[PDB]
Amino acid sequence: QFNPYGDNGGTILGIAGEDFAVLAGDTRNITDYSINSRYEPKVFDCGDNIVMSANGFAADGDALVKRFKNSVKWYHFDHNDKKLSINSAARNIQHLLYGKRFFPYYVHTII
Amino acid sequence: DRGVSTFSPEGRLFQVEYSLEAIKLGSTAIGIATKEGVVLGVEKRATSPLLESDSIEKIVEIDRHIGCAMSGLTADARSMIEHARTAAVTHNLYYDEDINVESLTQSVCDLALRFGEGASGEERLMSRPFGVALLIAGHDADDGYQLFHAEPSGTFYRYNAKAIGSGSEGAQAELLNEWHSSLTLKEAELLVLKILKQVMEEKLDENNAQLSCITKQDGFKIYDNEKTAELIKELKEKEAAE
Amino acid sequence: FRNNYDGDTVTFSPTGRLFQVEYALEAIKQGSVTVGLRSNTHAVLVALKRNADELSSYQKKIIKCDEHMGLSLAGLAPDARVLSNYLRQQCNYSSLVFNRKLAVERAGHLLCDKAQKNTQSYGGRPYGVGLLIIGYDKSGAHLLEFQPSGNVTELYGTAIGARSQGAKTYLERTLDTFIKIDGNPDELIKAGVEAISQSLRDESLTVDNLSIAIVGKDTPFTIYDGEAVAKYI
Amino acid sequence: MDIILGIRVQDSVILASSKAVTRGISVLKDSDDKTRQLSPHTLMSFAGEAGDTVQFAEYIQANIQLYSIREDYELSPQAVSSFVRQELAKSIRSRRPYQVNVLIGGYDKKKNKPELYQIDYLGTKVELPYGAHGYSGFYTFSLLDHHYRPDMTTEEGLDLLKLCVQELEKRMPMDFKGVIVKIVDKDGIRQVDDFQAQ
Amino acid sequence: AGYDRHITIFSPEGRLYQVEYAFKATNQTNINSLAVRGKDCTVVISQKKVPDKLLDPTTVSYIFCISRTIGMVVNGPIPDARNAALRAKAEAAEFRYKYGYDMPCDVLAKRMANLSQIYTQRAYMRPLGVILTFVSVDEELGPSIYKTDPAGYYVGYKATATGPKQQEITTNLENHFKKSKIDHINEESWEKVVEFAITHMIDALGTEFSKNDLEVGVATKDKFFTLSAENIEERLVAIAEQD
Amino acid sequence: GTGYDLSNSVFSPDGRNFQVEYAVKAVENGTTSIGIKCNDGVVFAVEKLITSKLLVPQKNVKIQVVDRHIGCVYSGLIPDGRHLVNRGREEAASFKKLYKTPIPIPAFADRLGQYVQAHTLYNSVRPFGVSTIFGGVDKNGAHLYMLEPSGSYWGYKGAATGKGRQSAKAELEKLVDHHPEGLSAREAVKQAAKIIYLAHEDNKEKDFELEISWCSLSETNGLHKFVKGDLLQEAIDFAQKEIN
Amino acid sequence: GSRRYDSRTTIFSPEGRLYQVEYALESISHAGTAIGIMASDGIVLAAERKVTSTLLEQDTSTEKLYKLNDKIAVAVAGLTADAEILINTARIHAQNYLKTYNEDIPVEILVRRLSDIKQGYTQHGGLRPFGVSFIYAGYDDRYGYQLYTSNPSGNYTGWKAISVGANTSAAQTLLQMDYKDDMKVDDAIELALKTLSKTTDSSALTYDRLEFATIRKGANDGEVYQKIFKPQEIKDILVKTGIT
Amino acid sequence: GYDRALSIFSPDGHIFQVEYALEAVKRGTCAVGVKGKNCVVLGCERRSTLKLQDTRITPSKVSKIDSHVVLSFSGLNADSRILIEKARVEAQSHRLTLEDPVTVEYLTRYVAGVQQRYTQSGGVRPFGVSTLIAGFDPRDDEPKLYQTEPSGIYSSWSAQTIGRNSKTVREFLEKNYDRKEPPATVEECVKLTVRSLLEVVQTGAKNIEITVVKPDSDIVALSSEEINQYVTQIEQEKQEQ
Amino acid sequence: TDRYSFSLTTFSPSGKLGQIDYALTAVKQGVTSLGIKATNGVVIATEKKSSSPLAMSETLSKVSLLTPDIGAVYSGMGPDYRVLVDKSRKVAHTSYKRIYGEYPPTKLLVSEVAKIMQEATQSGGVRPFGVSLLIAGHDEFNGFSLYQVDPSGSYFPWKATAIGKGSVAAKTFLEKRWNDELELEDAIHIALLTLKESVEGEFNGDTIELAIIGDENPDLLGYTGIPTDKGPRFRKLTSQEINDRLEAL
Repeated sequence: QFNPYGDNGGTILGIAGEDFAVLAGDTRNITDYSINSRYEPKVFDCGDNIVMSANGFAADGDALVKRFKNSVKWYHFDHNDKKLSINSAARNIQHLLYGKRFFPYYVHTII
Repeated sequence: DRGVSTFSPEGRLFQVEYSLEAIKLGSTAIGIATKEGVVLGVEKRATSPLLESDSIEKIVEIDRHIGCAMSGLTADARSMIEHARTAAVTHNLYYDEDINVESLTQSVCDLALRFGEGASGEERLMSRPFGVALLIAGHDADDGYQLFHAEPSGTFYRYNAKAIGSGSEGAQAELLNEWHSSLTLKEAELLVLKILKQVMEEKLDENNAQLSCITKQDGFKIYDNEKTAELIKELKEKEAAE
Repeated sequence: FRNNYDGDTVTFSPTGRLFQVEYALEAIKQGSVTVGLRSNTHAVLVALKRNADELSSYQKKIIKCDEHMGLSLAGLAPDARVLSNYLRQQCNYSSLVFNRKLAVERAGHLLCDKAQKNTQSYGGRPYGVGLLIIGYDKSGAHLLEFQPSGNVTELYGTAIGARSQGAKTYLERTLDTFIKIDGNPDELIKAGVEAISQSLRDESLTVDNLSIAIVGKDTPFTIYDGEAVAKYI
Repeated sequence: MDIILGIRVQDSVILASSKAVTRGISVLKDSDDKTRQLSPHTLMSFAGEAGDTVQFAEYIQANIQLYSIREDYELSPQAVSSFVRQELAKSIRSRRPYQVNVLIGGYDKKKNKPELYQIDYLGTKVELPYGAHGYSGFYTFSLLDHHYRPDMTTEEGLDLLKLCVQELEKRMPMDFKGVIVKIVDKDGIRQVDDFQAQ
Repeated sequence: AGYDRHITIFSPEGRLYQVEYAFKATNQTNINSLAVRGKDCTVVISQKKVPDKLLDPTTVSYIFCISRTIGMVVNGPIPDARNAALRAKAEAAEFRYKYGYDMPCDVLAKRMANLSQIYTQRAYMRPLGVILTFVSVDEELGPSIYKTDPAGYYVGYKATATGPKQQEITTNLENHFKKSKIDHINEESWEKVVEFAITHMIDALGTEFSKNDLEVGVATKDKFFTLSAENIEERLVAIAEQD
Repeated sequence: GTGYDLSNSVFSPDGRNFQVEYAVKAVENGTTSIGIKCNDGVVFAVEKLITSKLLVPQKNVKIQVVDRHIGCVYSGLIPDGRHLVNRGREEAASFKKLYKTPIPIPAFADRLGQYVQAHTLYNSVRPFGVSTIFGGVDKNGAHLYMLEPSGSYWGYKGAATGKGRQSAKAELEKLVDHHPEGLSAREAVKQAAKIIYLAHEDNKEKDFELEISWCSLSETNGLHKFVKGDLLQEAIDFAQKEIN
Repeated sequence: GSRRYDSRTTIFSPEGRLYQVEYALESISHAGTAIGIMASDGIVLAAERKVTSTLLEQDTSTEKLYKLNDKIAVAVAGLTADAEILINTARIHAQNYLKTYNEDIPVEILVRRLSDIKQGYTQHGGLRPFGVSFIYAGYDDRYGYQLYTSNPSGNYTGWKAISVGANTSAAQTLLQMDYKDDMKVDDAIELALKTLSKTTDSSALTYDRLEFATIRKGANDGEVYQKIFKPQEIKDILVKTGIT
Repeated sequence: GYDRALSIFSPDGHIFQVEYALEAVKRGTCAVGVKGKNCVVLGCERRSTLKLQDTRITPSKVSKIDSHVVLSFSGLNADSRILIEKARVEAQSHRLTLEDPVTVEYLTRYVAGVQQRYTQSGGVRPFGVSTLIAGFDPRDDEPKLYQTEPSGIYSSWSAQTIGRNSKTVREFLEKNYDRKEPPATVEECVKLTVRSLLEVVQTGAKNIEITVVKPDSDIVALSSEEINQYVTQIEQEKQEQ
Repeated sequence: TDRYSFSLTTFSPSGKLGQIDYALTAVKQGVTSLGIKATNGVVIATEKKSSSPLAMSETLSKVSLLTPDIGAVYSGMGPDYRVLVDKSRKVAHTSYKRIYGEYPPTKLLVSEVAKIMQEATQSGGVRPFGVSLLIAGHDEFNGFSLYQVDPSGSYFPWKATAIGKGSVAAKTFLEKRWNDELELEDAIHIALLTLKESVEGEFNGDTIELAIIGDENPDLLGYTGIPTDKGPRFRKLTSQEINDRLEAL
């Protein structure tokens, strides 16, 4: 039977400082025992001074990052160019993920 | 007959204009914004002395930072308030923050055009426009204390001060002269009372008039009947002088 | 006369006219004035905003659609919201599904087809707003004029709203002067402000009254308001 | 499962129901009233699946209380039981059937007679002198088969329940934390508060 | 006191004016058509009027091949005519799929007649301004002619005619069958039957014909076909040698 | 009493649908447009009224393509024409999906035929305010069609509609008479340019822009393409030389 | 669209009445008369057929008296067709109640249901009301013998004696003159015939123009019995009172 | 289905269908309600165009919504049943989800909302009914009286009337009812109710029905004789003066 | 897209239902048809009004079999009748034969036909049927019966009746001649005599359609083998069979 999930490897890491915050991730993308790409960027600038990464199944990870980027865009349209505070982004991403509670995104996600 | 959403040769929507005439028959509502807070005031207009005047709720809370005053067919505003409240709380659930006074209004006005009798585009089921105007007043971090007027057409203008209802053109003439950029909240309190006293059919007191405001600090608050009476007493004594 | 024929949209007149569509076009004519123009490098929107009081706000006439595109309105403000918000979705669909900035010419074709449907089916009314759309895509600068009848036309410059005939006369004369303002934003805005004054007639244009939008080669669609337009007065 | 018992005497119906609610390895409550009052003279006790149990009872309660107001009248126990049966018999072939067993104990004011109905989750209704749901019946039925008489007073009926509860406290693995006992007679419904150490 | 003539509802006299005005519409194309039965064939004849020199004459046609076996001629505006054609073609194909034999001529007539009755009774559907003449050599009933109108009426015919000058063709055809004392055209070949149909058309219209003035469809055992301008020309040369 | 012209699907006592006739009035009110069928294809052309010097040249294209082999041009209410081509494109895509072959021209004609006709059957829709000229090359030759607001259509040797339909129809008739064997695609392009320039006499108050497209088996391989550059200018030059 | 032809059945007159309801009541006033009379020991239903021929069959015919239940029957005044639709939904409702509760439906509950269905066509839907008025005769163990009336406005009330259809004003005066609470069924039958006899639009009152029904409690059985009077039974009950 | 907008605006800002709905309320029989210190009393009139009815089985004009709140109406009887049923259901639904019976304010607000909905939905006319809703909030000893109308507006009254000649009886209540002191007794509260009805009703043995609601679900309907005693006394009050 | 969801038949101030009244006027213009009930059968007859001498009136059946024991004839609008015959035949299967395994009794099928005609009297966007039907039938527990069905949806049982063009004069002719002891052969004789007054043109087996509901026909069943299947009680008389009776007239 068809299995909709996969594991594309990788590892991400986030650390906050006093006035800064870093989000790291290896550029490697794999399937089983094969390397797909040695350079496939995994951490993205989403605008409003927010960086995001969704590690696990890259197909679910790209869908989510694409959906959050688009959410930021519409937040600007609907609320007169107001900045999306990082606390508001988190809550927004919670809703994005929980929307697929019964057919989940296989990602561990950091912002 | 002839269609509901139809254009006059003058280029206006019949039903919307007729609805505007229904708002003129409504009880007066007056908003004023300052840098200490926006203030709302309404005329109760009890049709019989047996009417328990405090059951006339023409001022409502949408959220701790957003209030609302009505005028016209007040029954129509029940679902409008419902949708204003929901949207405000849903925005909070979705973004862990307060909805913008601006974005809150825009959402209410989206309902305003949702009438018709046929299908082309996105489906909207409502038979007639609303027969009620709204004043929407509140505060946000971005644009401070704000006062909006939301008409059944779908448009909303931001106002420094606005009157709606029966004696609105008389009130608007007075508000034009009396408003400046550096009014204190108490000066805007007496103003609402003065302009109401003038355009009301009845002798204004704590029973046929209600006061409300909104500060950043204390949120949105409806004034109790004992507090309002003190300001009217304060007003009468200041009229006595000059 | 029209009586009996102005009925509703799905009715033709004996002469071959659609009066409901015509009455919609009339709502534009009584809306506030707004002007458009372009060279090869930039496209410029200039709208005069209309208040209801000196205690009211000058209600906004310029709406952003995508990073490279946007429009100005004249007539019913709710209807402009419906149409711009439709254009936002079509702009977004092209970005997401194809990774392609939606062409300005194709944007016009979609608004045309949307408006057309409201003029052929019973129950629905025509849109009561005219639109000026500026954009910069893969084929340079563009300006389009939208009519609620569905009629879309690409132009070098144009005007709609109250008293718009002065601006359209002036622009027709200025054709060879503005089309060659390449690589200079201000001098296309300057030409826009001089166009909008030909339709003034009544009042002096002020700091909290003028609206300006620009898009082009190295410039994303951005709107200027308040003290930011002070220099063009 | 929990203990749901019922016995019809001369002039009343007595319902005894276990006080325990257990989830996994913990007894969470020992004062659980496993009954609903459907009308002034009709009571229903219920046991079964965790959520379904109360939800169904309150759904029935509301429906009978709605009837009472609409007609300014109280339905007979027979009527009420026939309603409850139909409700269960519907759900049994639905996407997610109710998993609740019930006892209906009423007093027909029109007939001046007590009535006891046993209805299981499938919608099998049957009128009985005495009834039990779950594993309880495996002990009580034969005990009552022996000690039951149809002409007993309400006082004798309580003695007969006590003999069942003592039996179940001796031979069943679950500690069901005692019973709450309720009487349904001509004067309505009341609770025997001192059953614990009677 | 007005709207009973705009939609298909009864008037005080018990009439449906929309249906009546639809009959009027059938004569708008100003074309006459007729149909006749042979010994083992059925022929439809229709006038062909091409007023424009810019038109492609080979597309100007009011005869339709509904199936391998059924042919239909239409009096009335073409948009309605092609509406009825497509429906009939669809209905014939669907019949075959469901019932495993070809739809008989008289059944397709009934089905179309029933469909018209509906626009007669339901307000949102307008009647079609057309009269449909179905012809075939049915495998059970032999050569067959069946005709439906905007009223939802239909019946079989020994022969038929339709158009502005319908009455002149009908009484002409009746007079032939009184003298012959039989209900068909006693001839083996369909060629002579087509020749008969044109001859008795001219006689009742008083107007001569050339190859581009007419249109001829023929129904035989297991086939219905329409003649080319050249087959009609061949047929016209035969009748000229007769007189 | 009357009033048989107030609602779409209503017959008047003379058997007519007055709302459809009123639609024609919007067509006659429109810009003139033509079609010529040649010995291996079809040519399409349309007038474009230059209302202002502010109209960008070669940009407000009125001729539309269906699939890859059919071209359509219309007179009257432009937005209605577009809606009809959108339907056409869907109808063509539907055909080239069930059946592998690209949609035949007679086939495509009827598809528009039935759709337009459908808008004369109910009072809840309006008829189309366009006459449409369309055609192309298929499995057996070239085809040209013209479709009225009633849903009526026929095959044509030459077709014309709009403000200058009179002048055009007369010009075309001389071509049918004088060239019985057939006009060539190359010649029909030049000729079409003359017909538009001569049909402009009716609308001669404002200046115009010529637009020609063609579909030819041996000149475009049977695919609808526009006429640009050298051949477009050559055609204007030919029209200007026979207008003097 | 259709706006032009819409009667707007469910709206108010400037007065506050419902046009269609009022006109449906006017329709009923021309229908055959029906009468219900409640005695202490039963109920009587009687109906006048209106216009009838000699060649009309009366054997199979029961056009005005309908059995809803073992314990409830109705008299119909108005359109028979409209009435049968309502009778049939009411026959169903009774069986639903019996399936659900294992008890026969109380009379008012069935009456309220039918009155709500009638009220429906009065507030929404755009359809005409039912041109029907009902007299209900029935028994339940709550109120015993009950007699109800319901009209197109969806309104119902309870009666000791009542009439619907033609000449109700005249019939109501004659019943209000001769009714008393301690009546026996056989006295009520007599009253029913006597009333109809004076308000007939006919020359004389004959059996073939009449329909009769009683709802008694068996004076030996101890339970409720329904009786639809056969042609001969009416013929007999007519001689007893001396009308022949 | 059928969604024709029947409630629409007219040139001078009136919804004529809502307006005409009130005209049906004027036609309907009279209804009154006065609130004492510890009670609410509802009074209604019975017509007498035809008198040969059965009063036991014919629905009495005051309906019970829940065991603590009652509803009376003026207008079209058939419409009122639809409103009553809906309010009775919502009453049960509230007990189910909030675990507490409805307040009088809430139950009124719901009914008012239903009516308002019917004034801007397609294919429906507004209700030809105004209601008087009366009762006590759970665990509360303070009287509640509310009025709704076809427009969907609602408000609470010290005293109110609706229906035919409500103008005349409202006139009576405006000069008689004291806000300083309401009727302190349950007995003297009923007196004021019958008095106000006797203006419009005529000397009525029937014609007048009274229902008295006290706190904690104590609702009782008065008999013919109990009412008759008030009728016998009230008309003897005038003759002494 | 049908927006006609409102009634086209409504009440006028006088209480008339306009459209039903007008439907009855249409039936009045329609050709005369009749029904007569005998002790051992029923007979229904009408005139085949020729629309053209060229037309084949055999292909036009004014009489129809509904169930093997139930027949129908009409006056008024032919199209309306035809679709009603189709619906009635189907409803006899879907509402009765598929549930109970036998054909519906005459009163119930009539009841179902009436029901269909009622709906057109009330449903959104439709006009009533412009026909009156005469339905003759037989069922084990009711014997032979005859009902008239009107545009309103009302039905009445008749011993004998006529509808349409010359109903008034025909009803009067039947009253004079009908008794409760008539045999079937006699009922046919009367039927032909009544119809001769309505026909001005040709009166023969070809211009008259006539059917009966009588004894069971074993030769018309199509098969032998089931003793409890004895065949249809409905029979249409051939052109030849009518002419035989007209020679002794």
